[PDB]
Amino acid sequence: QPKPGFCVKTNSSEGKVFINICHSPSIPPPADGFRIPMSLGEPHAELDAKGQGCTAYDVAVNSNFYLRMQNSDFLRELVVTIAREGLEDKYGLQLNPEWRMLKYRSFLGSIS
Amino acid sequence: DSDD
Repeated sequence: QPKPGFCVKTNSSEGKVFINICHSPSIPPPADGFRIPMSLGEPHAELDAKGQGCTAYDVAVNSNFYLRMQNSDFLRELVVTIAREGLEDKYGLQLNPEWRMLKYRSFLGSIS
Repeated sequence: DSDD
């Protein structure tokens, strides 16, 4: 299991999609055509704040790396686009890119 | 935001 990171919220042109961006030491880091080592989790149904279900995906990058990038708005944005295209390159989905990072929430509970 |  990987530890909670932040929670990106975006639609999918069919539904609400949260990308639970988590982290774990097991995953290799990349720094110190650019790609980033990250798992691409399996979909799980979670309920939004309203009370209607939606699809969350648990994506995990190198943990030690991650605490470095959670301070850089730039790195931040760079990882989220990538992962979104991982969920697209594996499930189609055609996620919306007008995504928001939740201020409060860091997950939609179900790490694995 | 609606969810937060």
